[PDB]
Amino acid sequence: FSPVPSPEGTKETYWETKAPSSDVLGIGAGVSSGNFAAASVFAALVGGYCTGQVIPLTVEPNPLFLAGSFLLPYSWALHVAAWIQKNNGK
Amino acid sequence: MSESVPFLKKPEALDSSMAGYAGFDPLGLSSIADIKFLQESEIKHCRIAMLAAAGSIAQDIFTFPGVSKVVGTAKMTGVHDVLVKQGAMGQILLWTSFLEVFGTIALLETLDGKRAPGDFKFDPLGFSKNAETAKRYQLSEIKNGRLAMLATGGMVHGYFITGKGPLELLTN
Amino acid sequence: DMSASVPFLPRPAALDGSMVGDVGFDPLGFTTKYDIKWLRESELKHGRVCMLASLGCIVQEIVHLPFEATSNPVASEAFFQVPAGGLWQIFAGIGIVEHFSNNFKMSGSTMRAPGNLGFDPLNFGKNPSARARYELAEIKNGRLAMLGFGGMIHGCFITGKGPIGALTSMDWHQS
Ligand code: CLA
Ligand code: CLA
Ligand SMILES: CC1=C(C#C/C(C)=C/C=C/C(C)=C/C=C/C=C(C)/C=C/C=C(\C)C#CC2=C(C)C[C@@H](O)CC2(C)C)C(C)(C)C[C@H](O)C1
Ligand SMILES: CC1=C(C#C/C(C)=C/C=C/C(C)=C/C=C/C=C(C)/C=C/C=C(\C)C#CC2=C(C)C[C@@H](O)CC2(C)C)C(C)(C)C[C@H](O)C1
Ligand SMILES: CC1=C(C#C/C(C)=C/C=C/C(C)=C/C=C/C=C(C)/C=C/C=C(\C)C#CC2=C(C)C[C@@H](O)CC2(C)C)C(C)(C)C[C@H](O)C1
Ligand SMILES: CC1=C(C#C/C(C)=C/C=C/C(C)=C/C=C/C=C(C)/C=C/C=C(C)/C=C/C2=C(C)CCCC2(C)C)C(C)(C)C[C@H](O)C1
Repeated sequence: FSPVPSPEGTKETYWETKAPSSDVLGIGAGVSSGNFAAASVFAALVGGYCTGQVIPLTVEPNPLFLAGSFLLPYSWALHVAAWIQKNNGK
Repeated sequence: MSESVPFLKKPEALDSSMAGYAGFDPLGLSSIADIKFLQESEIKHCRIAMLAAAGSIAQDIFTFPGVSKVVGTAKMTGVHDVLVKQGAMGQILLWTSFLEVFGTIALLETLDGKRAPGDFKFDPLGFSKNAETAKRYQLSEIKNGRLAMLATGGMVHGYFITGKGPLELLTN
Repeated sequence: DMSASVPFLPRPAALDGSMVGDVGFDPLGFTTKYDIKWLRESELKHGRVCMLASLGCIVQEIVHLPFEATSNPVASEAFFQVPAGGLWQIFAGIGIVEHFSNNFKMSGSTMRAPGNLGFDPLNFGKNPSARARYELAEIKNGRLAMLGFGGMIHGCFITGKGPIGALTSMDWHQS
C-alpha cells in the first residue's frame, strides 16, 4: 500500500531452476562445491566426535567440545550449499 | 596459479598491488569476507602482536620500578592475573577501548572504501614521505607483524609448558 | 575535508569551521543528529558550571565560614553536612534563573545567539578584535574545567582528603 523497505543489498532470490542462484549463499556465494562438500564432511565428523565426547553431560564440560558440537547442524547447511554449488557449476 | 602455492589457482580477490602479497590463500577465505576488512584485521593483529612479542622479551630483560613486589614470580600470561587483581590491566583495557571506539569509526570508513585500510595518518616523525621508501616500509611492517604473530604464539606456548619465559628458556 | 583533530576521519559537515572553539573534533557525529546552537549552548552551560564548581571545591577545602557543617574539607561530605533547606534554596533559585534567562523557552523555543546570554555587568570585551579571543578563552578554560572538576570529584570520592591534599599527598611507596 506504501513501498515496503528492505535493507540495502537486497536482491532477487526467487528461483524456478534446478538449484537456486549462488546469491542465496550470501558471503559463501564464491565458495566451490568441493569446498562445501569437504567442509560438510569435516564439520560432520568433528561435530559428531565432539558431541559424542560429552554425551554424559557433567557440571564440568569441556567448552571446546560444546562449541565443536555445533558443527553437526552446521554440516547440514554445508552439504545443502554443496549441492547448490555443484548444480550451479561451481 | 599462485606464486606461493604453484599447484593451486591464484586467489581471485587478492591482488598484487596490496602490500604483503604472496598470492597465499589456499582455502579462499578472501572470497568469503570483504578483502578490505581482512586487510585491516591483519594489520591490527600484526601491530598488537608486535607489541606483545617485544614486551615478552622486555619483561624478561627489565622490569619497571616497584613492579617486582606485585608480580612475585609469574611471567607472560601469569603476570596478567596479578595485574588484573591490581588496577593495571583494567586501566590498559579502558584506554585501548577508548582508542578502539574511534577505530570502529575508521573501520566503517575502510569498509565503505573511502579510506585506505590500516592508515590512521599517524606519522609523528616523518619516515614515509619518499613514496618509494613508504612501500618498502609497508612490506617490512607486514612481514615483521606476521613474524611477531607467530612469535607471540610460540613464546606463550613455551611459557605454558615450562613457565620459563622467552629469554630464560633459551638460557635453560 | 578531513578533521584536523582526528586526521583519518572525514571532517564533520555541520561544523564548517565557523563556530568558535572548533578544531573539527566530532568523530561520532552528534552534530548531524542535533542542532548546533543547542549543543554549543549545553557545552557552554556545562563548562560555566564546572569552572565555578572546581574553584568552589578548592576554596571549600581552603576556607570555611565561622559555622559548623560549612567547615568540612571534603566537598561531597560537606554536601551531606550542610542543611537541606539551603540546598533547596539554591535549587529553587537555579530553576527560577533558568526561567528568567530563557524567558520561559524550551529547546525548540530557545532557538538570540549561541550561548550569548548577554550578562555583561563589566564589559571586558569592548574591542571586537579583542573579543572572539575572550570567546576562545572561555571555551578552552571551560572544557579544561569540566574534566578537572570530574577528576577532583572522583578524587574526593577515593582519597577523601579534598583536592589539594590529594594532589600533594600522592600515595607514595605503598601498593
Ligand atoms: C600486547 C602488548 C603488551 C601487553 C598486553 C603488555 C602487558 C603488560 N606489561 Mg608489557 N610491554 C610491552 C607490551 C605489552 N605489555 C611493550 C611493547 C614493552 C616494551 C618493549 C613492554 C615492556 C614491559 C615492562 C618492562 C614491564 C611490562 C609490564 C606489563 C604488565 C603491567 C602493565 C605495565 O606496566 O606495562 C607497561 C608497559 C609499557 C609502558 C610499554 C608500552 C610501550 C608500547 C610500545 C606502547 C606504545 C604506544 C604507542 C607509542 C602509541 C601508538 C599510537 C597509535 C596506535 C595511534 C602487563 C601484563 C610490567 C610487568 O609486570 O612486567 C613483568 C613491566 O615491568 N611491560
Ligand atoms: C557549581 C558551583 C558550586 C556549588 C554547587 C557549590 C555548593 C556548595 N558550596 Mg560552594 N562555592 C562555589 C561554587 C559552588 N558551591 C564558588 C564558585 C565559591 C567561591 C570560590 C564557593 C565558596 C564556598 C564557601 C566559602 C563555602 C561553600 C559551601 C558550599 C555548600 C553549602 C551551601 C553553602 O553554605 O553555600 C555557602 C556559599 C557561600 C557563603 C558563598 C557562595 C557564593 C557563590 C557560590 C560564589 C559566586 C558564584 C557566582 C558569582 C554566581 C554568579 C551568579 C549569576 C549567575 C547571577 C554547597 C554544597 C560551604 C561549605 O560547606 O564549605 C565546605 C562554604 O562554607 N562554597
Ligand atoms: C617510531 C614510531 C612508530 C612505532 C613503533 C613500534 C613500537 C614498533 C615496534 C615494532 C616491533 C615491536 C617489532 C617486534 C617484532 C618481534 C618479532 C618479529 C619476534 C621475533 C621472535 C621470534 C622469531 C622468537 C622466538 C622464541 C620462541 C617462540 C620461544 C622462546 O622460549 C624462545 C624464543 C625467544 C627464541 C610508528 C610506526 C607507530 C609511527 C611512527 O613511525 C613513530
Ligand atoms: C566532543 C566529542 C565526544 C566527547 C566527549 C567528552 C570527554 C565529554 C565529557 C563531558 C563531561 C566530563 C561533562 C562534565 C559535566 C559535569 C558537571 C555538569 C558538574 C557540575 C557540578 C555540579 C553539579 C556540582 C557540585 C558540588 C560542589 C561544587 C561542591 C560540593 O560541596 C557539593 C557538589 C558535589 C554538589 C565524543 C568523543 C563522545 C564524540 C563526539 O562526536 C565529540
Ligand atoms: C565572563 C564575565 C564575568 C565572569 C566570570 C567568572 C565566574 C569567571 C570564573 C572562571 C573560573 C572559576 C574558572 C576555573 C576553571 C577551573 C579549571 C580550569 C580547573 C581545572 C582543573 C584541573 C586542571 C585539575 C585538577 C586536580 C585533579 C583532577 C585531582 C585533584 O586532587 C588535584 C588537581 C587539582 C591536580 C562576569 C559574569 C563577572 C561579568 C563580565 O561582564 C563577563
Ligand atoms: C589463556 C590465558 C591468557 C593468555 C594468552 C595468549 C597470549 C594467548 C595467545 C595464544 C596464541 C597467539 C596462539 C597462536 C598459535 C599459532 C599457531 C597455532 C600457528 C601455527 C603455525 C602452523 C600450524 C603452520 C605454519 C606454517 C609452516 C610450519 C609451514 C607452512 C607455512 C606456515 C603457515 C608458515 C592470559 C593472558 C589471560 C593469562 C591467563 O592466566 C591464561
